[PDB]
Amino acid sequence: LSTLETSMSEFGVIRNYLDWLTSIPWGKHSKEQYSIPRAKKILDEDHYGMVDVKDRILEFIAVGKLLGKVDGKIICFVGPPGVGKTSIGKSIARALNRKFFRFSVGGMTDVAEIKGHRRTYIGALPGRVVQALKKCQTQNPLILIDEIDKIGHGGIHGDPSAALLEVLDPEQNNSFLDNYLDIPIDLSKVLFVCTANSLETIPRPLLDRMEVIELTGYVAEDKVKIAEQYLVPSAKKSAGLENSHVDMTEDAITALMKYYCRESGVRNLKKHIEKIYRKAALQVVKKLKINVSISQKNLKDYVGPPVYTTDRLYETTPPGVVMGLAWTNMGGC
Amino acid sequence: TYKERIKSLKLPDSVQKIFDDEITKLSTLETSMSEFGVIRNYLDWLTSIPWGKHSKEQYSIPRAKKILDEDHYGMVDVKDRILEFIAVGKLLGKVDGKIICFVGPPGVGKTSIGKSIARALNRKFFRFSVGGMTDVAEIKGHRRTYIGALPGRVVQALKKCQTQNPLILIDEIDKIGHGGIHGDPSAALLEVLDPEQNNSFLDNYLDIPIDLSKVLFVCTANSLETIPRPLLDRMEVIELTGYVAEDKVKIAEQYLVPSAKKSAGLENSHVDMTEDAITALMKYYCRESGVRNLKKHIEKIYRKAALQVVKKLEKINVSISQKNLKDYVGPPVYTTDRLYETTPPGVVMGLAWTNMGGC
Ligand SMILES: Nc1ncnc2c1ncn2[C@@H]1O[C@H](COP(=O)(O)OP(=O)(O)OP(=O)(O)O)[C@@H](O)[C@H]1O
Ligand SMILES: Nc1ncnc2c1ncn2[C@@H]1O[C@H](COP(=O)(O)OP(=O)(O)OP(=O)(O)O)[C@@H](O)[C@H]1O
Ligand SMILES: [Mg+2]
Repeated sequence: LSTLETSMSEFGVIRNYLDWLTSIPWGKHSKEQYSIPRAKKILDEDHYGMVDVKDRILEFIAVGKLLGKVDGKIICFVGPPGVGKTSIGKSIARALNRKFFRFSVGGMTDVAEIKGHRRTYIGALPGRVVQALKKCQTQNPLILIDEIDKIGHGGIHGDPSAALLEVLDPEQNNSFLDNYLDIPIDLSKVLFVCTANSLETIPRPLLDRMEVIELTGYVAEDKVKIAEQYLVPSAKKSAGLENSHVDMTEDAITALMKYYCRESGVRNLKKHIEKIYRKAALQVVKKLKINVSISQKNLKDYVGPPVYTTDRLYETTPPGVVMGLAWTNMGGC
Repeated sequence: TYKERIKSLKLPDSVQKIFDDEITKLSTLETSMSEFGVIRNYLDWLTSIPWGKHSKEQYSIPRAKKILDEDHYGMVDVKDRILEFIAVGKLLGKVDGKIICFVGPPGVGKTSIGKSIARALNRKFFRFSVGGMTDVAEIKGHRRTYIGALPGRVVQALKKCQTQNPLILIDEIDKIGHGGIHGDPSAALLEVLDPEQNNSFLDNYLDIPIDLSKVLFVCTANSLETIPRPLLDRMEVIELTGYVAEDKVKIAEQYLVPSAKKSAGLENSHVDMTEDAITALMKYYCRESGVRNLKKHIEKIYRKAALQVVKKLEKINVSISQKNLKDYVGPPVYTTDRLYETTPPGVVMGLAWTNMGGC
């Protein structure tokens, strides 16, 4: 560049390359946390009972405390929808004192979004991993691959699944070898987190490189605990409704579990609580005492009189009938 | 050229730094090569987005209710939902973009209610019809390296509205082409329609993320068994039950007859249609749940009336009553005559449900 002029495009190519090289955090790392109780606390103030993930993070901190190298593994989360397999990422990064970056891979089907293009092209840019490293301005970040199952296994003009498998190599990760940044880059410190629903879609070579943690859904008791601890206060706050007035009783939440929400996630529960407090806010606006009571006896006025209870059940079994069990998405049957 | 907008839109900090770096790059660039052209296009796309301007949120319940009720009759659920949305927005001073889906038989009015909702909420309306996509390019866009690189239709919709917090009406969700390899727009919609990921849309053409947490996404589908469970989990579905015969008659007499008469050239001048004619047309011609074929029948009747008025050039007003209805809309086609006057042994009358309705 010292012998280049702005007249020809060589100067532009070289300055773009230099800017990309100097933007990448080549040597600076993040300050790892060494306080296990502090990390446990900061993990327990956002989610209720995801015991396996919290134990994994605590073990990560403990093993990092016994060395000076912060090794980044490939943790992978699989579970039913609405179990918080994506919302944890931010809290996990906060607990690990790392910078969080989310990388959605839902519709991406070209390797140019992973490896980029050569400098020969007019508008070539590096992949999203290098851009994530540039945005974080630090090594060992927390890159959350938001959709592993929904890639399509590649069609034509690119096979992104193979490129991602090249990125997520537990041993040969120190040389990513970006196509645009044409020299190897150390990805062995980055922490990679999945967000997946079905394990039968990921190819076996890619699945073999990832440590999978099964994120089982929530039981009805865990559902009411999650509601009363995080969802009811948040839904109440998201519509004003602050000063010592309308709230949902415990029997109302129990009836909501028993008759309206039998799934594994807590998203439909969020919808029901949001609609209850939305109707309460509408009533408050229309009426301009200020206390409104919501309980079991008046719950089928807010979430709708329709319910979800049949229980099937013969009062007394005649000879020939036998009651077995079956597994369904809506709890059991 | 680009300074006035970026001054007047109050863009976030990260995009401000990106824009500053971009103009620093352009200062050393010249028109001779295509680098200047692609940079200018990138800056034009970046400046087009209404980064920090919103609309005036609705604050009056009665006027919003009257705006809603002047174009549709029976959607009490949708009107109640909009009223609750306004009430919630009033108590906070801010607004949140909720995701809502409409499901029902064709003709109930899922697509038309979107414009009325947007007008009541004082939000600019954009309708995105996505029935025929096979690729994600229309949702996430293409990288600027490619010559045929255009942002996703969400970014283009935000530019067209020229104001954030719009109402984006997604016309079809059932017709979404799932296909296989070469693209899957369903997961792209999952990314777009995530209630907590709206802050990091991260379009391909614009590497900087954009905020979609204020957009009021309104979807529309006919069935619910085709949509993937992850997509359906993040959507709030409202069922639209088909109209009853009395409801259809009221909808006709209050909105369809005046509109068809106005658009047929006989507006409030000569021709009227009796209630008995409406009831007969409902019972013998239009037994469905929607009001599309009923509207077609009324428009045909009024077109024939206009032709008769023009050619003819008795009574002062022309009546289209039940007795002379068959000479305007043809013979009845849905007569019920397969019944039994006296049921013989072995025969039992049952009931059935179809898309048309009861049987
Ligand atoms: N165990 C939990 N404790 C507290 N909140 C939870 C828990 N699981 C989920 N939530 C809450 O439920 C909501 C939805 O969670 P989220 O968006 O992370 O779902 P998900 O499991 O990642 O979804 P999907 O599989 O569809 O991608 C969030 O508000 C999240 O905080
Ligand atoms: N309640 C109503 N009041 C007045 N007009 C109505 C009402 N419901 C439906 N219509 C009219 O009936 C027609 C239905 O068209 P519209 O596109 O709104 O239906 P849709 O159910 O959304 O259609 P599709 O499923 O084919 O997309 C329109 O002309 C609309 O104005
Ligand atoms: Mg009209």
